[PDB]
Amino acid sequence: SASVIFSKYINNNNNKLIPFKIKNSDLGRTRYFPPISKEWKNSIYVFNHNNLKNLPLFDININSLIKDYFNLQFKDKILFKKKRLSKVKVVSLNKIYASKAEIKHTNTKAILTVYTFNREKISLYKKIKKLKKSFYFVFDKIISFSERVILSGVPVLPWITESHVNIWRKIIIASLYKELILLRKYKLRLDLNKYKFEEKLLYRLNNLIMKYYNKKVEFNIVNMRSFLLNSDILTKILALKLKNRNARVIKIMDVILNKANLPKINRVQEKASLIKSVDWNLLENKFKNLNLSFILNDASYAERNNLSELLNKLYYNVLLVSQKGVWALRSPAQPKVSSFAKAKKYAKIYQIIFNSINYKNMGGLRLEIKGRLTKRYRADRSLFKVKWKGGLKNLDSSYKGLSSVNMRGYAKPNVEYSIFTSKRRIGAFAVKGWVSGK
Amino acid sequence: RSRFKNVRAVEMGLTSDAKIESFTKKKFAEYTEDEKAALAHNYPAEHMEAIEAAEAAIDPKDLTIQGRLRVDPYRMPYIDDFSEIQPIIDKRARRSAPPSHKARFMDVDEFTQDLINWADEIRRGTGPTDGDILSYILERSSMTDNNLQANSSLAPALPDKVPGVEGKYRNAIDPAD
Amino acid sequence: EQEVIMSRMPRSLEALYLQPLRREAEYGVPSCDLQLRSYSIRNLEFFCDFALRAAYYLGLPAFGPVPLPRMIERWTVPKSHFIFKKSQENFERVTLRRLIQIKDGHPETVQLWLAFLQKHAYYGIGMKANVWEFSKLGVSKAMDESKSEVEKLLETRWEHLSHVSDMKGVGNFEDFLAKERLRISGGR
Amino acid sequence: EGVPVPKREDDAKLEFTRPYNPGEFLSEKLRSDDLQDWERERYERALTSWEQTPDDLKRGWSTMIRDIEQAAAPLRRVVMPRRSTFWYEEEKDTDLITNEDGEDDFHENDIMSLGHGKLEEHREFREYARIAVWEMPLLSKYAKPFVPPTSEEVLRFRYTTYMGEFHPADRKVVVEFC
Amino acid sequence: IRELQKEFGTLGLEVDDEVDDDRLEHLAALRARDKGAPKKKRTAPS
Amino acid sequence: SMFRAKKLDLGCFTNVRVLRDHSKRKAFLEAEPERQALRYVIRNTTLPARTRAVAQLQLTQMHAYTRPTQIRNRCILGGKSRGILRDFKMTRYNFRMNALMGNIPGVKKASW
Amino acid sequence: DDYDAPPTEEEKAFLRGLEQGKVTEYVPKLTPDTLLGYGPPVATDAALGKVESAMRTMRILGGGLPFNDQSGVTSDPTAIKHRYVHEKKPVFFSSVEEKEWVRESLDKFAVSEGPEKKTKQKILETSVLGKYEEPKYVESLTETVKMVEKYQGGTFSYAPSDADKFNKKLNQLLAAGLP
RNA sequence: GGUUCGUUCCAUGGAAUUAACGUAAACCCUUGCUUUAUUUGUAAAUAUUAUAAAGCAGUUCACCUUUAUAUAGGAAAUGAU
Ligand SMILES: [K+]
Ligand SMILES: [K+]
Ligand SMILES: [Mg+2]
Ligand SMILES: [Mg+2]
Ligand SMILES: [Mg+2]
Repeated sequence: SASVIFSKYINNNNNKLIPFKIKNSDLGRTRYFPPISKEWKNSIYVFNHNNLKNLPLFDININSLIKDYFNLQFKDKILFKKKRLSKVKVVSLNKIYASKAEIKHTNTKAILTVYTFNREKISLYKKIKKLKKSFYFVFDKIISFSERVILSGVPVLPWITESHVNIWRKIIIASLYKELILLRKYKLRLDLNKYKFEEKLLYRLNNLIMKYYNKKVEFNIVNMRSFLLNSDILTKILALKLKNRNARVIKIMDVILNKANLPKINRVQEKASLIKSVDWNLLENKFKNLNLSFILNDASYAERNNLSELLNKLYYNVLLVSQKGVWALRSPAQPKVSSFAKAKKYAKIYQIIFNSINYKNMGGLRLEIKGRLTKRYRADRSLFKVKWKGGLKNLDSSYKGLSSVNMRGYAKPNVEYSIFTSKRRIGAFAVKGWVSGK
Repeated sequence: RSRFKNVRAVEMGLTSDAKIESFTKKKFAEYTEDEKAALAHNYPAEHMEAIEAAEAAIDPKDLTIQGRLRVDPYRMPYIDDFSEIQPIIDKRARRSAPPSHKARFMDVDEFTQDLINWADEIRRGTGPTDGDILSYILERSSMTDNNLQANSSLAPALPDKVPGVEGKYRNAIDPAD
Repeated sequence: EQEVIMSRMPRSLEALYLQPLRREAEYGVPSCDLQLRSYSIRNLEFFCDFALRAAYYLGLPAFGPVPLPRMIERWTVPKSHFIFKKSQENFERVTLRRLIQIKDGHPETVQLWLAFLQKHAYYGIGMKANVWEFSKLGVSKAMDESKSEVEKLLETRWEHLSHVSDMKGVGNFEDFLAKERLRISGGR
Repeated sequence: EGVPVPKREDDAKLEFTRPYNPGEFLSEKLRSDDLQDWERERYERALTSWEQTPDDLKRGWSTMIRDIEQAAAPLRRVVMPRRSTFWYEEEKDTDLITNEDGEDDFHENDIMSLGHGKLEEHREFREYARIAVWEMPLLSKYAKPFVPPTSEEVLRFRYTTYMGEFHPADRKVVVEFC
Repeated sequence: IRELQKEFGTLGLEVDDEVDDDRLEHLAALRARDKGAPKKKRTAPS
Repeated sequence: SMFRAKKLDLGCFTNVRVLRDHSKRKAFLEAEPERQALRYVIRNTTLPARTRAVAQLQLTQMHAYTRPTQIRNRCILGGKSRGILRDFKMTRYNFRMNALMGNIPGVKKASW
Repeated sequence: DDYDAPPTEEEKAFLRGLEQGKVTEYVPKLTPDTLLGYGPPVATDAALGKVESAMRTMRILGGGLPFNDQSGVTSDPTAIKHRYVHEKKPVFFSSVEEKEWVRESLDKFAVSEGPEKKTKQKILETSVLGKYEEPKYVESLTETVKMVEKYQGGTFSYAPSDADKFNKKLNQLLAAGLP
């Protein structure tokens, strides 16, 4: 028989049956749910709150640790750069600009996101690319010209040991020392800039950051094309520019705004509202009875029983070649992939994903500078300049009337705000920056 | 007693149990011997073991009594096998080997030997071509790791013309200025 | 060398576009109570469907997701760091949670389910599971007889730990775990 | 100790101060200043091979190194910063100074940071859809069916887990019998 | 940062401590105008 | 002074009183079982009158840092002790500025 | 004459493969072994739950880091060598590949192949078998020491070391209050 | 000059055309309704309290009145809701 206590959990069965009701009311489309990691820097929930009270402080320790990690550079004695002695503090802008980190926590690991603007590669890649292609073609001849002379007798082999290769390599270096250094100077500087985003060096930083969270940290460094698509990177570039005593404040702001291109827009259609009307193309209104039994039981069309056929008429299938009704598969070490992965064309897929993403295009920009920014070394009144281009409004809600999801209860989902604090020789000043997405 | 309601099953005419089976064999029929063989010839062995086990787990009788359409905001907006890892829309793959903590940057001597070894590697198929010198500045390692192609943590880039962004911007600054 | 017209896509791929199927429990005795928590809903509402799918393949009849009462902690702080107290503002921290209850599930199969969710856990979600299991009397004997059975399953897993001969840094073994578990959990 | 002083004793000594040819290079090496006896024969035999070469080949080498010298000419040229420059306004590293033309233009190949959050959120959906289509079906091969408890199963223990977390309440065990 | 300079200092990499480098530059400026700290007295007042 | 570690072990905002309260938390951690025994003997009315009077005198000679009532939570960003929220280890103001910026997870501006 | 030719279509096509990526493979693999280490450390009758509570005991000795067999095989050899040599404490490797990476990265650094016998029994004793010390029942109230053990043995708040500091002071007071 | 809760809207001016912020919209709670989920909440139950994710809803329709014919407003327990 069965246990008595086992029966004491069967009688308590008052479950409510799933009714499979049919919808008789038209449904609208759901709001645009912005990403979750953009609300709070740490997307975390821990049951023991003792692993949650120090994150606001670690955010400052990790940020300063990532900032100094992307600023790493070779020692001038390693590349033979002949450092020019100057006690003055250098202000270099051609480097990697990183933003504030965003961490996705789990009970197993943490994914750290940071948007970088690599300005050091924009100059290094072009500089090394100027080296004529003949350099590599002419060098290849020295390898053949030196083997027929040094590694040969009368004008790899079995009677050629490695001891002679050593002396054969120094002869080439003895004549091409001043040239191999130039190439090596730019080759290492480019590779260092490349490894900072690879595991060759990111595994060392993880060991440092792993000591704060006690979990392996995976990186998601994103590369930015223009430094205006992130307020964190924007407010720092403008700050480093203003630190110079002779910096023209009002002029440095105009050169940055001039670089912020806004898309062409129709001020009428942009501000025009939306009329509430039922969208019969939505998958919720198309089939008011989502049960496959009714949908497939020859409701309107006949012989559409195959569930695959029903889905092909609703979603864009990539496996199909004609785009509808045909999945003809050929019938009778290399990478383990399907025999049609190359035939698949992700042309309309990209157009579906990126069209379902809001706040892509830049449509607003506001810069604020405040503090002691005079030129002379005396007690003078504070300064405050303001420049803007575009609007920081949420068009989808302020004009169209659509419902939006504000972040943290008050903040708009399309604006990014960041502040940077620095100091001149006379006092402190801050740089506030806003950036909105259309 | 059951967990669902039969209200949606009696309308279509599936009161009898035998009539419910005719709805599955006619609409949720399993793969034929030919389709199975043809389907196993395109996918590798590991990808096929997941399909043979799915058709045995998901029985067709469930799809008829409770099979519903997905209309939640988390469903995928398109159909795809998800067999491979795509360039842009998928997370970057990690199929490389771990680095060497004992390896350091190459000096003038080691740098030449690596450059010479590269001149021979390309001279084994004149001189280096555009595809070779370009694969030397961006893919050739500069450390003593035996030309290790580490796995990068850099997120995949976006298309050369992002849909929804292209076709709306005009360069304010003219290069002629 | 011929083209076979496939009649449909694999059921594994079609089921991804249908509501997560659910097995039917014959008895209805709860075998697990998974409570998911998060400060957002889009990650919690998604992982809930992902979990119900894994329970279907394992043969576990899941019930949920049940929306439990959200927890709201409130704080009212002054907007100023000084005298200006006549102006304050309210803050909060809403904790949205769900409950997936499994019934008539094998104890071991329930653990493979909980093991699968921890490996592929979604960021920003917390989990707490209560596992129920029936057992006979004389637990002391059972837990001793099952020593050789567990000693075999650990034969290939002992390779994880490694230490110098006669580890002296641990000292009193039982006291080490007690005071090291506090350091790992931060006080408790 | 005391007031800190600068550290100017930092400099890398170049091996070769001027371009040496195979002849002159081996001569200075074969000068017998610091080298092993048995190794001095290798350089010796090497110098004999070079001097034996015809003058024409020696001429080609001399002109060859001068072709590379001209090939690396545009790479060591000190580019002059633009008049109204933005990035090199105070850049003291002449290596990174470039023309600056079209370095800030937008090629419509990037979205804002707020868009990258919704894009990465899709890459994660596919990662889970790839798991629900290829890895989940394999869970059924190791699943076991539920069997009702027998007459001897009188106890009902409870164990609470936190799924990879250390919580002080994960040590309690609740039992209930009839 | 000191433990970051020692982790990557073995590879020949260098990074400036903008925080400490600023503290040292300010102390040097004070001495330039004779505003630095006095000599630490290490004996009772007498 | 004898409890102040000769090597600073604080990673948060350091202060004169922050370092003074951190030295009191470590002194009590080492003396809680010993201090809990004296408090147990003073209240045990079954022990001899002399045992309770001895345990009562030893508890008075304990250093102030050993007393748990001396411990007072402080802000790890500003070092203050007034208006500290236990759930965040910060003053009410620091909690606001970090909550609005999104540094404190889960916190949200309340409106209802 | 300072002109930089625009990137050619061949160069652009090459940069895409690096930045955007290439079509790599993906081999589905899911076995109880791939899940072993992530399970719930529950003291159930099923051996799967007990084998997980013995692994959780090895992660506590190894430092307390979670079980991560999917985030690389790197580590800090300098800190693992000190903990393994100068501190003489165990080390936990989530995978054999992470163990071989520490070997080839340190100059002649050897690690033991599994723990010792005495360490395997200490793990199974309390984590799996759960052999405790039943707190005896004290009848008379004048038994101070016997009554203190009763309480100390019935709560995980008092660790074996904390119970020593308590008993040391207690015995000192009882003996100092006698004729 | 009208109108509007409102630099709201309409008309007009021998000078206007426009951009940003506030405003408005939207947001959170609350209200009616639909679908979803039924445990730890619910007597039962064919699902109706509660819990909480999404969607819809208003001054919308009807009635009365209405300037320059351009923009609208009124009625408030005995029209609907
Ligand atoms: K119940
Ligand atoms: K309701
Ligand atoms: Mg003075
Ligand atoms: Mg007007
Ligand atoms: Mg408003």
